[PDB]
Amino acid sequence: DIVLTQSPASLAVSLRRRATISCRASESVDGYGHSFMHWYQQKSGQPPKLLIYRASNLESGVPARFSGSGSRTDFTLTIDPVEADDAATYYCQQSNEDPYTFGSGTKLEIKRADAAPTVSIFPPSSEQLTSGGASVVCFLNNFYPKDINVKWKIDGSERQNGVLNSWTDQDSKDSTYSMSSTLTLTKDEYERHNSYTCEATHKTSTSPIVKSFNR
Amino acid sequence: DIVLTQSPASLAVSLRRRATISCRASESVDGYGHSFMHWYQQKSGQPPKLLIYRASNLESGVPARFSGSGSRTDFTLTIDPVEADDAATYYCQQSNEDPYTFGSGTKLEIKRADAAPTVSIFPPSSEQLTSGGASVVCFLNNFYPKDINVKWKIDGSERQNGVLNSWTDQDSKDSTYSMSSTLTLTKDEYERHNSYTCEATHKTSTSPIVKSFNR
Amino acid sequence: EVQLQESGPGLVAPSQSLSITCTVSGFSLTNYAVHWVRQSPGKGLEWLGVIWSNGRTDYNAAFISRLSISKDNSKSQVFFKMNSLQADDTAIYYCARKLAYEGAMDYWGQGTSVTVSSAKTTPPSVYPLAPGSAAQTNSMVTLGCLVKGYFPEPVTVTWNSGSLSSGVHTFPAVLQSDLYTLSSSVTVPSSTWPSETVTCNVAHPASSTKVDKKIVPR
Amino acid sequence: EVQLQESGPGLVAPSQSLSITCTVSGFSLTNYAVHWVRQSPGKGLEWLGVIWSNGRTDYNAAFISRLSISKDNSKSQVFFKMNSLQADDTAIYYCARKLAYEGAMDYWGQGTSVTVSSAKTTPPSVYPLAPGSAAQTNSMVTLGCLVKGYFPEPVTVTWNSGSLSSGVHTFPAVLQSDLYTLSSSVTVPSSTWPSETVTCNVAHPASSTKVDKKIVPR
Amino acid sequence: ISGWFRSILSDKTSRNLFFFLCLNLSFAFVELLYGIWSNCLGLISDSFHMFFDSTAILAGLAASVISKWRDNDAFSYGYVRAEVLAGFVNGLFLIFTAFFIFSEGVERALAPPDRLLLVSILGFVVNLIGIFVFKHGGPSRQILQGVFLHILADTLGSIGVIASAIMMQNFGLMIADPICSILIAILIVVSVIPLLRESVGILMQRTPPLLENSLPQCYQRVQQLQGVYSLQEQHFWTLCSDVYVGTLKLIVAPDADARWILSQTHNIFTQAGVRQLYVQIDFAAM
Amino acid sequence: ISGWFRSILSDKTSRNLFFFLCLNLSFAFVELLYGIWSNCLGLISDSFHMFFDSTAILAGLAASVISKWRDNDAFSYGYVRAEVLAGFVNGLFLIFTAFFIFSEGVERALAPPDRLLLVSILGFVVNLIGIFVFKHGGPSRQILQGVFLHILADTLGSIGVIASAIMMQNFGLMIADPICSILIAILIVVSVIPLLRESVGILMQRTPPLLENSLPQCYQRVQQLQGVYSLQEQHFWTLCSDVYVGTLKLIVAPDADARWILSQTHNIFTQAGVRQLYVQIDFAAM
Repeated sequence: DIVLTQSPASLAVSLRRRATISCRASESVDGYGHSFMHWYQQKSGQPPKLLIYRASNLESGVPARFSGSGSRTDFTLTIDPVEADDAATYYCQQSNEDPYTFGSGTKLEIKRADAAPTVSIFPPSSEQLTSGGASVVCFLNNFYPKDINVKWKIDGSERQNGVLNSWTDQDSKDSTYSMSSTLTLTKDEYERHNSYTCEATHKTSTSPIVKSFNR
Repeated sequence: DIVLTQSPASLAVSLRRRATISCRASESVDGYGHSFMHWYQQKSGQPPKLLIYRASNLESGVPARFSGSGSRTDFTLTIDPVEADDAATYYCQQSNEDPYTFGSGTKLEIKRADAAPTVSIFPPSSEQLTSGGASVVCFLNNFYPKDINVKWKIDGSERQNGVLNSWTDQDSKDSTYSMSSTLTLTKDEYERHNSYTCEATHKTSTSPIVKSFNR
Repeated sequence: EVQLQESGPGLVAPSQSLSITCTVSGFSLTNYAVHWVRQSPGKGLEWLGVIWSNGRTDYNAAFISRLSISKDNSKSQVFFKMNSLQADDTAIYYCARKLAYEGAMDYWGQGTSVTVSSAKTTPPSVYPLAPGSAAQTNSMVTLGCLVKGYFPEPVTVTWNSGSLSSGVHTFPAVLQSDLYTLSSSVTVPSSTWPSETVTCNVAHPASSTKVDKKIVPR
Repeated sequence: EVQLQESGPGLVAPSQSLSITCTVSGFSLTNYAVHWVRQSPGKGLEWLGVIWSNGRTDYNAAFISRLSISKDNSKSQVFFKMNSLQADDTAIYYCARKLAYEGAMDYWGQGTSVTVSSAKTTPPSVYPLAPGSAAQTNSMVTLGCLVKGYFPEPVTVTWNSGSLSSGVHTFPAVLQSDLYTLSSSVTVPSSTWPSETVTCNVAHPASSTKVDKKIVPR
Repeated sequence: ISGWFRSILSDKTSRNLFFFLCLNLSFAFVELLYGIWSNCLGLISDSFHMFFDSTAILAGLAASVISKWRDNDAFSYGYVRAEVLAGFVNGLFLIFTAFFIFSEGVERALAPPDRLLLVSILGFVVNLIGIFVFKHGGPSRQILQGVFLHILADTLGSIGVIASAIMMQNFGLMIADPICSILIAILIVVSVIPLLRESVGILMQRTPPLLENSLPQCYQRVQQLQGVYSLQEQHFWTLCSDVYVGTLKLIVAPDADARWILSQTHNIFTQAGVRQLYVQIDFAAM
Repeated sequence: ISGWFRSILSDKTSRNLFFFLCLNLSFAFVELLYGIWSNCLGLISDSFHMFFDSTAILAGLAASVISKWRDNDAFSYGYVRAEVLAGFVNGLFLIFTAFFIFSEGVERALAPPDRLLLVSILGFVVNLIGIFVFKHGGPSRQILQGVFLHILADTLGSIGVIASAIMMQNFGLMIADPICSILIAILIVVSVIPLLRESVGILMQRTPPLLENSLPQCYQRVQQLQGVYSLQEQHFWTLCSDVYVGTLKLIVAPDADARWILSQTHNIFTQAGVRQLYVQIDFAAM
């Protein structure tokens, strides 16, 4: 089958600038003056949405800032100006040969001003304590860039064993990230220690944001 | 050119029933197994909206209650079940021969329960009095059927000269009518008479609804 | 979000020319044909012409001598030009996108009403209509906005800048003495009047006149 | 209003069969082809097949032996059947309408997530997350809903039945001990909590469980 | 073998061709028998020429039989072209006889002449029978026209030899034979020119002459179809008598109504008389 | 007139054909002059037969010249079919000579024989020159093949008459001439059979034999194209040597990608060797 390679895997573009995504085909997808290549956009938690068909035609209902070009084996999708909602994964698909195949996908993340994470600490609930566990939650909301560090302190002692990290995709409105760190422990472990703290280290400031609670 | 005749000119159908509109062509609009006839719906104050293309194909985005059938010179558009918003004018168009031509149009009005008109009387405004005229307004809102009678009494004397009647189209939600009767008079005429009344005669009740005012 | 918008004069002098610009969004004129169709009460819907993506034009036979359709792909506009405008040309003109691979039209513009007469543009006169005295207070109270002595058609009548859109009934205009009369009625809760500020907005595009008349109790 | 909806099991035992029904509205299967495409993190988007209006089917070569697509035009449904389901078949499956006269897909269904494992369905465990004591009251207060120990994916997490949709951030699930952990965080004005009633709704279709847990101050 | 005969007698053209062929073959056989019996040389030569001439009637009858055969994979258009070929062969037959007639006359001019008459009158009678049978001749048009021309050439040869024999018996002109032979050869060629023109035009894939004048109007109506940009690669040719094949390519607008354009193009060329039409539709980029 | 000559000398096939035609015409002219000078009859007959034979070389040279003419409205495919026609005429020429050779032999058997030899050796030399010039012969394939076969028939006739003359001089066999004449006629017919088969297949609009075996695989690949329902009305024929014309109609799904299907069908039949292809695409109702 025809193999489609999308380069780069991820491209960083600020607001109002131009983004360019390339799709390369192992064999020509052209027939008699028509390139049978299509561009789709997939947002987080949403099905793929058709942007371009036959490599240069704008699908009815999509913004004019999307453009397509190329022929034979080289194809380019261009976004100008780049908006906040354009943060998604863009795929190229060929229909020239059976079977239909899709590109690997290029993820577009938005460049903006750095934002300090908002840190919220939640102790394990009473119902979870009755169940026999204890999950302490650290929510780090609305921060840019993506890279961030989370550490758990049990009365000043570091924990790295039962920490699970969950990362959301970039927001479509304000272009930030959310980072949920859960620490799961047994009931006796929760009861034998008193002060639980979570610190977040981000590039915005050298002083980590620490949220603490007792019992 | 091809002449399209739509019969009936108006058809009355109650809610949840079936409505049938016919289009007749002077010459065949068919070519090689395809009928090049299209059905449009036009609501009040709105541009025509495409319902059916090529006489049997449902346009993407329109309700499944619309159906098309026919061939050669006989074509039928069927609405089942008939909803409140279906009250509009339906047109047939042929694309088999240049120039493109449209049918005369069939107006669909909805049959429901009879409603007594709501009558409101408005005397001429002070600004209009300063301008030199006097327009008294009788609004008859939310009544079924369409047929209704409006009469103006000047201290018990009938007026029929300076009365202008305006009729709205059937509502798309509650399937009623609105009837605005304006009586235009000179300032001296308005000032030489005191009691102005408007009576509405409708089939709902034998007693006309009379709204009166003084000065 | 495929949209077609027509811009043109609302009034054209007899034997003059009519020029309309249709601006399109959501699709390109490089792969879509655009039809021009006029609708008048006397003659119903009449197909005027079509312009194709390469620039080919196909006209109605009855208008071949006085009609010209052009376009520009860069700004996505279609130009409609008619010569020798008589009174029978008074109609609402729509630019429509061709349904792909079909002889139908799938997306229509709002249309522009063009009338042909020797009369001049007249700004609208806006009057309020409040119920007489406090009689029949009830729970539902009807208010009115009267637009008299404007020319030509149409005028946009709204209530509270469109926020109050329930119970708003606008009546068709009536032609007398070459001028137009129009009425609008709105039903509002009695507890909100005159407690809450309510206004009627009349916008006459031909005379560029916007009137936010605030209705007041008598 | 063209819509495609997929209905099928969220969990399929290994070496068993997967059956999905795609119901379509806004268009007819008598003039549209319907494609089936699966997306998995390991392999990305993979075209599975297409079914044409007359009933012709065109499959991927890698699935020709274990895939069958049928349809019924009267009820407007497309049936997707796969045999010999292994672990690599865990993916989100979409039915898409073919873009007319093109090799692209213009309308996609929401998709159904199908996982292949020997583990059994586990109802979710819902826990509240209120801020510790009254410290750091501020103007913006964050609340959380924790969904632990459910299987398989996914769960729908909403706040106030979807009315409170601003500031709601739901995090991807994490697989540990063959079970899933999920968190949801919402930002709400401090004057409205605990003044106004706020709840987290967790819906798990696989185990058929809807939990409207009301969060309360500690 | 046996099944061919019932097919021959079924058709009027085939039946007449078979009867005329049998008559010619019997005449040639009797001439050969009398020549070997009466140790003659002109009789044997005439019998051989009669067998050669009857070969053309064989070709015509075979074409008439084969033309009705159903189309198969190898012969997708059927075997109708056989009719055309028959005519083309008949004309060539004639050209290759007239010249030799010419030749013979010249030789008889450059040589001391030193029955062969009553046989010629009988051949003239058979040719008159053929003229009566196939009068309407001049897919079966080219077969009938070629057979009629062949019988006319035989009749002209018989008239020429009879006239020469009378003129050199009663009035003793030794120059009558060459002039008559040359004149009949020229007449044969002139008679065969139009059939050869029609057959060669068909076999060179020429535009059908009856359709050529209406083709520009058809092209103009096709170009006036909405969404059509251009026509190219038009080809119209004659498969057999009154059976025309057309192929064309249209460039259309990228959103053009191809169903309607196809039906209109087929209607336009069906009114022009094209039986079989292929219209390729290419959507332009812009 | 003058402009034709520079076109003839431009091409190798046309130049060789013109030189051979000039040689044959000069030989026939000298034979006629010697026959009228030396009051011979066999010389005149041989000269007339040589002019008739050179008519075939004329046909071949004319076909070679005309084949390069550009296509016009009447001849939309050009004049390439002339090549085929030339071959078909050449073969017919041969068939209408061999038979007469046959005939002559039989007459010489049923008659007391009562130079014509040194001339035959010179004709043999000219035929050897033609064989050397046109050895590669057996659009120009059918022209060269037909011309080569014509020269081969002339060479066979010369060999036959030479062998008969030697055999009845040295050993006195009076039966050698008829057997040799019949044998050379049979050989001429056998040699001409394949060229006639190829020309008749082309002229009957038959499926090209080199393309017939690959056509079912092409149909199968077309049917496997997405959105294709069926193929119908397929026709493939030979315009000239290695130039194949195809027409077909596809029924496709009502929403099928016609641009892609068209390009794929053209690719499939281009790999099969079809030069000119017309694909009509009809969208089905359901």
